[PDB]
Amino acid sequence: MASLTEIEHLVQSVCKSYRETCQLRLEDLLRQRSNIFSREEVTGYQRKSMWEMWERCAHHLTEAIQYVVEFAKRLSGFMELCQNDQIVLLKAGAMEVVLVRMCRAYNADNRTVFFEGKYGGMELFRALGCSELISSIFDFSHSLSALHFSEDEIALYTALVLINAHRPGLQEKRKVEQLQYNLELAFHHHLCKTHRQSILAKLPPKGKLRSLCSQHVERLQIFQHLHPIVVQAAFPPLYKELFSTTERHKILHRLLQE
Ligand SMILES: O=C(O)[C@H]1CC[C@H](C(=O)N2CC[C@](c3ccc(C(F)(C(F)(F)F)C(F)(F)F)cc3)(S(=O)(=O)c3ccc(F)cc3)C2)CC1
Repeated sequence: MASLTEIEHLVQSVCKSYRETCQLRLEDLLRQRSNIFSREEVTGYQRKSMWEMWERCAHHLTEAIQYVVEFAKRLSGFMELCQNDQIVLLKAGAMEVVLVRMCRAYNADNRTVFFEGKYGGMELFRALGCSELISSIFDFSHSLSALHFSEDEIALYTALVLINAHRPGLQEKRKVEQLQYNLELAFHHHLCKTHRQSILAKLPPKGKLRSLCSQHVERLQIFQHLHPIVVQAAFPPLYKELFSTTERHKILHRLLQE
């Protein structure tokens, strides 16, 4: 299995799939760095209802997920996996891929993130009532900024975040293991060739991404208790499907069968 040329073709493939499926251009995110929210605009966001902020944030997250599904569809070997495994992998990895992709929209110089047209800090998200989660997200992006990833490095790393053979519920585990192995080789080969093997030890532990997702699900269940009809009426169906709590994932299935 997999010669050196198959691995080199894989590297170019994963990078191509990633470039093609990014919600935003890195070039445009970097140009907008100067475009920072005014204290009036900040006050505006801070004065918005909890449920309005959640609805806006669930919408922007659903947008990002949509592109991650597209990344998975274009990812070499993913469509060869059975529909159960496709759902298992996306249900668990899509948020994690979004969280990794997020660092590109994070400015480490100040401590701002690109949100709804301009750059703003933590204070922008005060109304959500989930300060701990917001702080965890900002630190996570901050720690990734330190590694100074290239677009190819994010491409190869997110491919692995998604193709994780240890996810509970995998039917054809061995099939995911061989796809994981080849993607790990592709990442490692590109790191070797570019003299960037050093970042491997510096990468965040698998426990840090797991906690962010767990926290998100925890905070969402609190919000759903206070405003359950906001969730029923104004939350994206794909968001409810992946986080509310072929079978119970009709939207994800339709997106895959396209
Ligand atoms: O594909 C790409 O090129 C990228 C993918 C990532 C995109 C991005 O930055 N994001 C996708 C939407 C973003 C996003 C991230 C996290 C969450 C939440 F967890 C919580 F709000 F709690 F943080 C929630 F669900 F609970 F509400 C919602 C939505 S956002 O722009 O709405 C944003 C929200 C909060 C931030 F603190 C920073 C940004 C982040 C930018 C474009």
